[PDB]
Amino acid sequence: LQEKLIAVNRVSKTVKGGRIFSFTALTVVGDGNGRVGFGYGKAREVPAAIQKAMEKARRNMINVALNNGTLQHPVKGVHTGSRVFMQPASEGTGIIAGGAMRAVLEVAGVHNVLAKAYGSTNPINVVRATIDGLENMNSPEMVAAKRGKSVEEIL
Amino acid sequence: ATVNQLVRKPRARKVAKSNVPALEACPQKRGVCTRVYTTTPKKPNSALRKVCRVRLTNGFEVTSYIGGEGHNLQEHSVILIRGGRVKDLPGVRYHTVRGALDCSGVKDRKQARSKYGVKRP
Amino acid sequence: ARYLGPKLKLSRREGTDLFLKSGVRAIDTKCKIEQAPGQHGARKPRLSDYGVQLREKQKVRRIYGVLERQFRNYYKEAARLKGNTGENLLALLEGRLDNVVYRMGFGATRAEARQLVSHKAIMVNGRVVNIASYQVSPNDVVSIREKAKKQSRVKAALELAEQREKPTWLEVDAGKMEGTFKRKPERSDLSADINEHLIVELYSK
Amino acid sequence: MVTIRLARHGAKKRPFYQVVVADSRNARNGRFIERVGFFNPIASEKEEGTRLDLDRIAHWVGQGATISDRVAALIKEVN
Amino acid sequence: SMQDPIADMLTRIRNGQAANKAAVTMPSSKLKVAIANVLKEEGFIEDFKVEGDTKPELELTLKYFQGKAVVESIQRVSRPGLRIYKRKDELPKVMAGLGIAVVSTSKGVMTDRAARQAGLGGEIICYVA
Amino acid sequence: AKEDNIEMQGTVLETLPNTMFRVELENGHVVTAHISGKMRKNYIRILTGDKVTVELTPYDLSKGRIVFRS
Amino acid sequence: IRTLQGRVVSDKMEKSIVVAIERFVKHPIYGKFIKRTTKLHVHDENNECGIGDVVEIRECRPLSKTKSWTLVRVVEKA
RNA sequence: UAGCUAGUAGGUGGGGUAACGGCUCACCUAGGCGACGAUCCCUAGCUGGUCUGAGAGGAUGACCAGCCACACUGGAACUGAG
RNA sequence: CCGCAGAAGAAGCACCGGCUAACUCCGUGCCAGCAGCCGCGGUAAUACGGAGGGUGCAAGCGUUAAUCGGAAUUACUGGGCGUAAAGCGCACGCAGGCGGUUUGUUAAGUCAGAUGUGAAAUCCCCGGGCUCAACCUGGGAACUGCAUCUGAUACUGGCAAGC
Ligand SMILES: [K+]
Ligand SMILES: [K+]
Ligand SMILES: [K+]
Ligand SMILES: [K+]
Ligand SMILES: [K+]
Ligand SMILES: [K+]
Ligand SMILES: [K+]
Ligand SMILES: [K+]
Ligand SMILES: [K+]
Ligand SMILES: [Mg+2]
Ligand SMILES: [Mg+2]
Ligand SMILES: [Mg+2]
Ligand SMILES: [Mg+2]
Ligand SMILES: [Mg+2]
Ligand SMILES: [Mg+2]
Ligand SMILES: [Mg+2]
Ligand SMILES: [Mg+2]
Ligand SMILES: [Mg+2]
Ligand SMILES: [Mg+2]
Ligand SMILES: [Mg+2]
Ligand SMILES: [Mg+2]
Ligand SMILES: [Mg+2]
Ligand SMILES: [Mg+2]
Ligand SMILES: [Mg+2]
Repeated sequence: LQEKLIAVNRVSKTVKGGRIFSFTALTVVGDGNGRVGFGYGKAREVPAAIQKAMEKARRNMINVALNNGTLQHPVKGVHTGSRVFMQPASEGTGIIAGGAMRAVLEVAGVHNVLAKAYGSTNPINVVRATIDGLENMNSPEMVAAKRGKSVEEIL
Repeated sequence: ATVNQLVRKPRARKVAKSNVPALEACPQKRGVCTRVYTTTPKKPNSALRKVCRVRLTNGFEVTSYIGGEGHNLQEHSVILIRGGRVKDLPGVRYHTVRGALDCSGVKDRKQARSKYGVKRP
Repeated sequence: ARYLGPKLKLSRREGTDLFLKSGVRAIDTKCKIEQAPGQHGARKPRLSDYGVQLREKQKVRRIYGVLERQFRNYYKEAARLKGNTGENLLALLEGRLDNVVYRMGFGATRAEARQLVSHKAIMVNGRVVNIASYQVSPNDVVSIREKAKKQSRVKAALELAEQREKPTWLEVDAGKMEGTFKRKPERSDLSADINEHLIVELYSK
Repeated sequence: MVTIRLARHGAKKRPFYQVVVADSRNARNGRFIERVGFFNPIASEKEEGTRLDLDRIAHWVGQGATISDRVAALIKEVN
Repeated sequence: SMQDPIADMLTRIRNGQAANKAAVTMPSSKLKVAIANVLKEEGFIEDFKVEGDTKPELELTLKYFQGKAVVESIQRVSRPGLRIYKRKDELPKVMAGLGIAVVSTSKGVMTDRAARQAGLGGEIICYVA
Repeated sequence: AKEDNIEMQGTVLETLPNTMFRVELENGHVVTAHISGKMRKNYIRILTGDKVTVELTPYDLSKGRIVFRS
Repeated sequence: IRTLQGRVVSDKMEKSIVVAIERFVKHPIYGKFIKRTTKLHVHDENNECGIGDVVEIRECRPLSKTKSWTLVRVVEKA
């Protein structure tokens, strides 16, 4: 599996003494062949926060139907304030995505895609919206299955 | 907004003004120093920052920052001002160009010489 | 308009042999290739995604010996040309006469090849061309001029190119000192160390 | 009147002429009625240095268009 | 008041699918039946029927596949407040041609695919995916 | 390497908002002085009547920095 | 040959009518089909047209300052 | 900026123009324009294009080419195919 | 184009805290100064000034101005309005926008085909010519438009009769 650290944020809770600082870690993991998952870990140190995130990411991996290193069709993902748009691209386009979306799409094994992130670009909510995008994507074969047709009749 | 409301009254684009009005869309303007003085900056910072009140050719009286260590400007010095806000000085939207007209280059500068009007040693 | 500074500093910064020396001697014997140049070069800091993209771009530029403006133009052309921009970019660079002269084995380095070209020692189809960026096309015959066939560096450069992996898309004759640019190189023919998609992404910013 | 003449294009020291039908009062490189060919005075050995639409020239001569001296020479060399 | 019977029909399908209803029923019309026929033959609904005479009522049998509703999305495109027409060359592909656009042509209501092959444009009634 | 200041004694004639002061100097010129950073950080209070050292600049003789209070 | 059809909105001039030609145009930006009206002063030799009538008109030479259209026929009487 | 207009809107006849025409004149009728923005005020030569933009847009109209206007300022005609 | 002589006559500018590729020492001590924003400087400053080293560009390099972008931040494509800015205090109602269902008819909108036009240049594609390139150039494509003619009639509009 490929693994990528997206963001590390220092968070704080006030106590009577003062402020207890701690670190969060957004990571994504994927096989580079359709499977991808994100994890969010919290710890008092950064390296522990990452390792927690990686372990959560490994167990929360979705499946995505990719069409030879790109998407099947245009997809819109939403989570919280994050609205993402992605669409298929021709070979050699590369990943035209911004920040958090790129990490997801990289490890998922999407080589060619055109993406944009609207609204909030908070990494946590962007990653969710992206993966929300990719999970709701449909292959020709599954569209054909639900509609009770062949792949030829649909396409 | 409904389609029919936009037909009746289209989307009005916001008329964004210049941050540097006294230049009047010119890259520099010449002016005469009416006063040359120091000013204390805003809350977090502390200094006596060198500035001049400049009467421009187009008749705008503005304040301009005199960058670099040390300057030769006096009242009735003729200077060239460019655009450039100084964040910690209220109202200072212009820099004086060093090494142009009466404004000297900075003495003994060796790095970023072109920003302070200093010839190559 | 050319880089005239130290060569191995560039190789060291990329952390790979960019082939900027003849290769009679190993690069590790002439410099500390593992170590980046300068005082703080023994440190290996974590490089950003932008930094990875940049250092990939600068690697390709430094191999072929192309400044940014001319390289950006090669990118624009590759984007325009149909097919894979990344593969097109590498094809254009390989097209260059200075490169072709080097790959045939007339110059020991691309800089020595660039000098041969610039000093009116190379002919393309019997006609003198002294432009390093001249795009060679299929079935073109690159050759050494009769004056330049005696040059001792050209004799030596052929012996070095015999050591290297021979281009399949060229066909040189050592006795004649001419070669035919048979075809444009495929992406497979070039080395797999180049991640050209990083350059495509860099310019897509 | 209507004339058939060369408008000069190309680059400095490398003229390329468009053979145009124009009202004679218009500027050389200005308003024209129809383009009817071109003349490349510095054309390479195996490049078509001259092309004229002789039928369209004939049509315009029929309607009483004059031909400039240089175009008349070009019509001769083509024929 | 009721000013878009087609939007209403689409909303009934959309709401019915969200509420796992076996069928949805509504006041019938020739155009509704025409759209229903496209939905059926493309396989977004199972079947339909019209019942009544003075006040006919259209029933649609909704499909489900592995529990999930077959109609993922269903959007009114052309609407009373803004009509949308397209020439044959600018007929919309829905979901890269995995969905359908229902197009009113001069040779009757049909899919965008069938409108392209017929070589007709027309009014874009709805997207279905 | 920096240019040099002119130190001069003076009496605070009035306090102004935000650690600004009128200070009549030895020579009799009234400058609008401000507190030093070191005096601000170390909480040295200045009052009307206090005798102060003032660093002046030749660029402006209407302004100063109070660096010491005696 | 070339004619417009429109509705009479005035008949108060001697031998002249105002005719409104309604057009239905897609709005350039927003895509909504709007109603647009062209008013034309039209020559009516016999003073036959009244307000409300639908008339066919054709373009002709100038007949007055504002008139360059002439009545072909009344399509519908009001 | 919400009302604007008396040759003003139309007709008839005479005159006028290379030519249609309130172009002009006399007389008659009382019209004509305007929230689909008249009138008024401010700014501006227009276009092919140019820059930017994934596109839709936004900004722009230097050079080159088409069109227009002007020629110290305000009037005016004369000559002429113009 | 040929010959001659000799590396000979030919490298700078910005930057190196984060955004943003590139780090140390010395000086200074919220001073002097930096700065696009966040910020830096109050004694060990990778942020000031100098130096060494490095990074980026290179006969240029920076700075300023100006436009678009990023800005879905006027949102047609493509946004909002309980509490973040935003529902008129409420109604009635003219203009306007929108209009249940069936048949016929019309053919305005709409759709199809065709014809004419949409100057050349420019842009784009395949070629050609200057040693290459810029540049010049052949042909094509494009000019998303407008008008007309002939058709189509589902939908929208008109008209007629109904429910
Ligand atoms: K400070
Ligand atoms: K390409
Ligand atoms: K008049
Ligand atoms: K009259
Ligand atoms: K324009
Ligand atoms: K004048
Ligand atoms: K004459
Ligand atoms: K909208
Ligand atoms: K109809
Ligand atoms: Mg250059
Ligand atoms: Mg007129
Ligand atoms: Mg003007
Ligand atoms: Mg955009
Ligand atoms: Mg005359
Ligand atoms: Mg120190
Ligand atoms: Mg916008
Ligand atoms: Mg908003
Ligand atoms: Mg409140
Ligand atoms: Mg509120
Ligand atoms: Mg209320
Ligand atoms: Mg209806
Ligand atoms: Mg029609
Ligand atoms: Mg054209
Ligand atoms: Mg009807």
